[PDB]
Amino acid sequence: PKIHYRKDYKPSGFIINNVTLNINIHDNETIVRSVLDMDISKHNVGEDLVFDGVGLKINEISINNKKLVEGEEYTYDNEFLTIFSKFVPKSKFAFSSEVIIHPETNYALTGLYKSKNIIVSQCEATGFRRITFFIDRPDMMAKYDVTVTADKEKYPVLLSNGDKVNEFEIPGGRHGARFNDPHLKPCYLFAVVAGDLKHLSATYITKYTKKKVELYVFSEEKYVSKLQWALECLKKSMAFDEDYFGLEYDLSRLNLVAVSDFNVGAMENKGLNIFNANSLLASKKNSIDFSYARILTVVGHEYFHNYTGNRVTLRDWFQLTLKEGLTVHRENLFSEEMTKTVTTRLSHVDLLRSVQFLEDSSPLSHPIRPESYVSMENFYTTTVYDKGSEVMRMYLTILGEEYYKKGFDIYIKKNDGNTATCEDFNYAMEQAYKMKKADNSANLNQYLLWFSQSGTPHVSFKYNYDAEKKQYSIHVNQYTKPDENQKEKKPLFIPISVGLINPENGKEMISQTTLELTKESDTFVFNNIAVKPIPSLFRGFSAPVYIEDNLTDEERILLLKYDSDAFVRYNSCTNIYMKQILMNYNEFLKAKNEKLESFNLTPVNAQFIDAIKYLLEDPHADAGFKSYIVSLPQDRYIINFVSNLDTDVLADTKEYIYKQIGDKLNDVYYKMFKSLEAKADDLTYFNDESHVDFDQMNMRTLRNTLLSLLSKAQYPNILNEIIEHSKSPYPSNWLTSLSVSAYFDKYFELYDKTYKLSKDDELLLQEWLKTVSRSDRKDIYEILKKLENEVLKDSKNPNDIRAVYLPFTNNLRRFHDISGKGYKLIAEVITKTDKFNPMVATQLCEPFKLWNKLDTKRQELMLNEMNTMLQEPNISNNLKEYLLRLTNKL
Ligand SMILES: Cc1ccccc1NC(=O)N[C@H](CC(C)C)C(=O)NO
Ligand SMILES: [Mg+2]
Ligand SMILES: [Mg+2]
Ligand SMILES: [Mg+2]
Ligand SMILES: [Zn+2]
Repeated sequence: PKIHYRKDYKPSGFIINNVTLNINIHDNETIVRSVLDMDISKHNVGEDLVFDGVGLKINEISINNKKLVEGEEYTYDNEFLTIFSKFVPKSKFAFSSEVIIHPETNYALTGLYKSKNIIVSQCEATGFRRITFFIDRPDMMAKYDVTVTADKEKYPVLLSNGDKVNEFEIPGGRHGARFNDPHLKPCYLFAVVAGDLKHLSATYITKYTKKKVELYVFSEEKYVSKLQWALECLKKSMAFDEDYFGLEYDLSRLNLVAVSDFNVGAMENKGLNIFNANSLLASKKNSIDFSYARILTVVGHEYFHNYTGNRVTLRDWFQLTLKEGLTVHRENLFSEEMTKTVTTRLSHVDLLRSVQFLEDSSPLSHPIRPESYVSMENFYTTTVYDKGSEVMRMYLTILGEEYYKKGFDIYIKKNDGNTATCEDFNYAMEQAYKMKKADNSANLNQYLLWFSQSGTPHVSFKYNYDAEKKQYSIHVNQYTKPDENQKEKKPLFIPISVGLINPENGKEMISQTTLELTKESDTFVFNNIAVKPIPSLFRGFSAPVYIEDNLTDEERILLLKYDSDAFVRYNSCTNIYMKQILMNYNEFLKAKNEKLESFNLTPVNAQFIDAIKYLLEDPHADAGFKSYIVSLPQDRYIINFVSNLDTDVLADTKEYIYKQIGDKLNDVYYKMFKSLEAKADDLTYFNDESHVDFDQMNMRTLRNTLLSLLSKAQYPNILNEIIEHSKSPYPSNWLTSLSVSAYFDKYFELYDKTYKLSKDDELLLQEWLKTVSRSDRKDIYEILKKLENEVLKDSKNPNDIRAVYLPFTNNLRRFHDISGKGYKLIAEVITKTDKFNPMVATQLCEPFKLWNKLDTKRQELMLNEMNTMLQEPNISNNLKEYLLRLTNKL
């Protein structure tokens, strides 16, 4: 396979200054005429001029109006257009091509494609080359003049990046519109849309310069009623970037557009952000609660890219984390501000420590700045995004807000209108660090190891208290396991936010402080510590690491009850659960492997259970927080701690723990489920798509979590509650009713009731699919076949395929059926999907990432299906690279 290496970056021998496009859409073809105003750079050595261009049908090629001919002046192999150097001019020249493409048959959803009745593009990362010829790499920055033409009745709204400078009629019922985007950009930010779209709009006035900006949000007509919250979220995002970062929008208009068929969440094309409809559209009668947070985060994310990605872009794709890590960090700061709920930060931590930690202990492990790739599209990973965001957040922790803002402004201004690298960011942050330390010899050179070193550090602690001296020490060690990327791992710069809690009264003993660990080990000593404390470590999850607190369960309970920091309280609970899970898992495993007739199980700590009850009964404690403490850690977190994991033993472990706790708490759970109803399900704001009460949402989450627990338990007469819950106006509630009814004979009645409620809204039907797929049913395989035959059928919509299959792959007992039948079903889907959408097929591989963590029979089953997939003729490069890497062949 063809391998790109970070070290081999070199600037191009060519420059593309202007791009003038005419995109003429017809029913059975799209013609793209393109003039590139080009020149030779200072790096040119008289090389052949080689353009990327994939799957293009050439009508004509010329340079300075001289037609070039195949075999004589150029070659084209359906991937690269090579213009022989004799025919490449030595100063400014005009390159002209006209090609034919077919959006109507583009089911890969990259390049120019049709999504229902909308024509849309997706160019990041390598899609622009499927539209026209280009030197398709992000350092080739140019200005764009785009004309779109189409049939007027079918495609009345025509959009491209930037200012609409003309609109015109064309004979034969056609029309055109011309766009000028004044801002230099890489081709990955080009976009066009053509459709019968409806809109909402508003005018936004910028905070500092008072620029009037016209904000438009677009969808198909059926769903125009679902646009308002996105528009509100865009206004919020703009105000946030003004308020925190001092950054104003830079065009007279910003359009956001929803499309039904989209490979991921959304895309930041300049002035023309394009979204999966599931990440832009909601209404309170037709969407679950989680849609609202999802739209907030995705609108925010694309908006924040306007500076971190667009106004400052990437030198090369190895720098991906510089825009994605940084933008996710911005998106998270925004989300935390807008929701004002502690569960927001906790959700980010949960995502990292489950999926990203698994990735980082897998054969796919990479640093946030990879050293090589075959398909760049396989490095849009939770590592690059979520670990990257934690790396970007650690700068804020280290510097504090004021000096963080100073550093960020150095970066964004210095590199405006240009490309940048991860080093440029580190350099800006290092200038701020020098200022903060008031020491021009302070440096962040060690910090760069967070970009280059793969794997998750493990940080462990030992404590000592000297009562006579009132002096406390925290001894800290860090270790990162060697891997395929580095045989020797170096210590990182790890910021450890800490507090100290007095166990006798629950109060804070020090001003919070941030320990700067830079060696493999260090001892931090505190004076004037009046009694032996319990330490509150890694507050806010201050570095992306495995934490070994070396606390007793009694100490963890005291932090859970009394500490101030939500992450520490949550992590203390997580740790109590993990100790229990690992102990019961080992008990069950030994019993199974030794074929014992009788054995013991370690009970769940009774004082921990008492602590859960105390928290749940505190009417002044946070409902979202409560929902985190009654839930065991996710399976993808637990697996990071077990080698040769037997999934059936784990399922039995989790069931035992849950049942131990419910046997004590179910009456508490029931009382709370009823008491919370009035506030949870109050209809304030039910008609207001500009305002969400995230606290009330967390109350519904808690009710729905409790209802699940009580349903699994078969708590007496709970079916009555489930049936009432199905009548609630909130989709979060009535879909919960279907999930929790899995444990009762009423499940198929609720399956039909909820289907009827869901079937007339595309996105609600997809949420219904997910609810069915995740249902804890012994007959889940027969239900999946029913979904395939009755609902999914031949759909090529990635949201339908993902909705049917992904939730089911998280069913620990059933997906990992020891027959292998789960692995086989998903591998058949992956292979089917790969023949038309390789990016989605690779997404569907997710469950296999943990293969080498399983017991050896399951490892063998998964490996056999991965190798079967690899044998498939015409396997995509995306899938083949992914699977070769995952199975330790690449
Ligand atoms: C792909 C992915 C990987 C990891 C985490 C989140 C995403 N989702 C996107 O929507 N990503 C888009 C990618 C774009 C190339 C379509 C993104 O970052 N939008 O700004
Ligand atoms: Mg083609
Ligand atoms: Mg996000
Ligand atoms: Mg559809
Ligand atoms: Zn992004």
